[PDB]
Amino acid sequence: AVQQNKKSRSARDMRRSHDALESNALSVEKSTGEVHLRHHVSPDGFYRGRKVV
Amino acid sequence: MKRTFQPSTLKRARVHGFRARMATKNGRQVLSRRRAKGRKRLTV
Amino acid sequence: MRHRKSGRHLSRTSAHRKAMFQNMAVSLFEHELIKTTLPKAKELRRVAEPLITLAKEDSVANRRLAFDRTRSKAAVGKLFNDLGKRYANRPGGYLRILKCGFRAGDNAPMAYVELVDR
Amino acid sequence: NQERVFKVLLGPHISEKATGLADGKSQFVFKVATDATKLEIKKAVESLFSVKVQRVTTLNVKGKTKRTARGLGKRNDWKKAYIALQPGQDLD
Amino acid sequence: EVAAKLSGARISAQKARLVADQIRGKKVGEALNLLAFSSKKAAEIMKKVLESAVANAEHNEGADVDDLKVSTVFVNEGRSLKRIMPRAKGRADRIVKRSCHITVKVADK
RNA sequence: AGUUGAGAAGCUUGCUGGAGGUAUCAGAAGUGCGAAUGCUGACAUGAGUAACGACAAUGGGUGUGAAAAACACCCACGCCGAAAGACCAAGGGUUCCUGCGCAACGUUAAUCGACGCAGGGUUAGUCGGUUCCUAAGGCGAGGCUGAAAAGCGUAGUCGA
RNA sequence: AACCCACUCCCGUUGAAAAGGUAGGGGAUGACUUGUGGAUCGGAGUGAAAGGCUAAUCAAGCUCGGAGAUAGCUGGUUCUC
Ligand SMILES: [Mg+2]
Ligand SMILES: [Mg+2]
Ligand SMILES: [Mg+2]
Ligand SMILES: [Mg+2]
Ligand SMILES: [Mg+2]
Ligand SMILES: [Mg+2]
Ligand SMILES: [Mg+2]
Ligand SMILES: [Mg+2]
Ligand SMILES: [Mg+2]
Ligand SMILES: [Mg+2]
Ligand SMILES: [Mg+2]
Ligand SMILES: [Mg+2]
Ligand SMILES: [Mg+2]
Ligand SMILES: [Mg+2]
Ligand SMILES: [Mg+2]
Ligand SMILES: [Mg+2]
Ligand SMILES: [Mg+2]
Ligand SMILES: [Mg+2]
Ligand SMILES: [Mg+2]
Ligand SMILES: [Mg+2]
Ligand SMILES: [Mg+2]
Ligand SMILES: [Mg+2]
Ligand SMILES: [Mg+2]
Ligand SMILES: [Mg+2]
Ligand SMILES: [Mg+2]
Ligand SMILES: [Mg+2]
Ligand SMILES: [Mg+2]
Ligand SMILES: [Mg+2]
Ligand SMILES: [Mg+2]
Repeated sequence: AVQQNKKSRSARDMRRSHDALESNALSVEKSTGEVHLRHHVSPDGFYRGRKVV
Repeated sequence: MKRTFQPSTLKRARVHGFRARMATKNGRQVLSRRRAKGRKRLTV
Repeated sequence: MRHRKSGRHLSRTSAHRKAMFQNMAVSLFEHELIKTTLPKAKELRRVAEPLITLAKEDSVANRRLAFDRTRSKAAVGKLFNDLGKRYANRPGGYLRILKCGFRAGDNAPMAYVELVDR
Repeated sequence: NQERVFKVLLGPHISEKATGLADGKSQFVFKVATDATKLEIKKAVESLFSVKVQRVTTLNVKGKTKRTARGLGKRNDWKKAYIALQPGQDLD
Repeated sequence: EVAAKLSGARISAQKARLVADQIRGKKVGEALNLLAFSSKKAAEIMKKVLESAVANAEHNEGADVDDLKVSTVFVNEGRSLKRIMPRAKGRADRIVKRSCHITVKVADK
């Protein structure tokens, strides 16, 4: 179906109040001091102080 | 699902061609009107 | 409903799902390291481990049974000759899964599957 | 005629196929006038280069249409000829 | 303080707000880390803008890369390219291909 | 922004603007838009929602590259095979091949392309046209017919 | 079976498609099907006849002029006191 009246700025912006981002699962490698996602192989290829690739 | 326009060249020239229009009197008037309007093609 | 049902479809039919793991194992037993998707790696550990366990007993029947499900001469040769003797005293746990970032094109959680000793 | 000998050959055609033909075989590629026949272009090479040609093969090449903001512009058409010389003589 | 702009970016304006508000008011040390592992397309563009902004402060000024804090981030809307898309029963609808202007501003205070 | 009139409205200055404006009084109007499912450009809500085009099928390794699910090669898988294979006639008109590239498209990215720039590439006594002949049919000297345009038609010459 | 046609269910209705698709269906040596060329045109043609078809338009097409037809009928008609 279609609408009978357009939604105003307040009504539109209220809907997208629950639309945010969060990925703060970072961790610092003990050896290389490289930032990486937790429980993930680091971009260089180290996981808990061990080269794997 | 045959559409209305099935292209051809021999049929196109024998109907809408320069010699087809120039042969009859009405087609010559069409040529004169199309030239007076100043169209670039004049023959389709 | 899925109550205590094991196995994930991966949006593939049964034959594609079977043939995909059959071709993932045969590739894993050539390179010993694969960059694959994490859900595909969580299911690959239920296919390669039975083959590695089967490889610990060399026999005509065992080699034929292995070939029946990982059909490749090179993989059967790699088994029963290098694998199954290296892991002759390791009870289970023949490979590990290490998550590795996300895919570039899509966002698919990737994971490295690696044999435990290499 | 005295003319129609300095107007049938428009010059050599430099290429990779033409270069390979000149070396492997005794065929030379030329840009010829669009209204030039096979008889004119064999009596012109023998006159202006002092050689002997066994036969000539000709083809008409269409011009590439280049699109630019203003319409589609067609490049000039031209004719090409493979002047096949005798085992001796070279069309330089 | 120094600024950096990207006038004309393929991603639309609305999608890039959700990354801009995620880093508005943080330090550049972790602002680059949040976008280094964010999963959205806007993160790659915005990190390219942020590193250029940091390099501008480093070169044109004596500001160290440690004390900088991203102060002002706003994503405007740029030119939208209009193209048609055929649909059912002959009807054709118009499709806009939006862009945005990203302005990351860092301050050494 | 301030201020003056019942009102239409008028007056003075901050900033921007960077070259013309017309005390007062009279004329001449294309003379004052909120609506005509009004006409033309721009921008919204729907909404970051539906869809991304058949349910042949994809999984690894190497290379390049700033960046690989889609680019190249190798291994292995699936599909068509009276076609998803080859060759002609229409039709299209360089989309064919090689270098330099991805601002745009390609329903996503792209190092790739039927995409942009620059070059190259179609060779005939024997294969198809032209040249010879004619069918349906077109035109048609003379000639009949018709207010005029023009219609019919013989000799004739065009038409695969 | 190719080929032609379109009897039934479902899907689709902003569709892959301005009339299609998966299943099933009728004819398939003839009143057959089809490639190329040609003839019949607007109160005029064709029609195993539905008022069907005549370039997605048909109880008489498309385009240009009479023409800014006519509308005792809708709608709209803009500054102040
Ligand atoms: Mg005809
Ligand atoms: Mg089956
Ligand atoms: Mg020829
Ligand atoms: Mg020209
Ligand atoms: Mg259509
Ligand atoms: Mg002046
Ligand atoms: Mg007015
Ligand atoms: Mg208005
Ligand atoms: Mg819209
Ligand atoms: Mg989505
Ligand atoms: Mg909704
Ligand atoms: Mg939904
Ligand atoms: Mg959806
Ligand atoms: Mg598709
Ligand atoms: Mg098959
Ligand atoms: Mg068959
Ligand atoms: Mg082109
Ligand atoms: Mg090509
Ligand atoms: Mg794209
Ligand atoms: Mg190209
Ligand atoms: Mg005749
Ligand atoms: Mg006649
Ligand atoms: Mg006569
Ligand atoms: Mg003849
Ligand atoms: Mg057919
Ligand atoms: Mg049948
Ligand atoms: Mg019709
Ligand atoms: Mg009127
Ligand atoms: Mg009148």
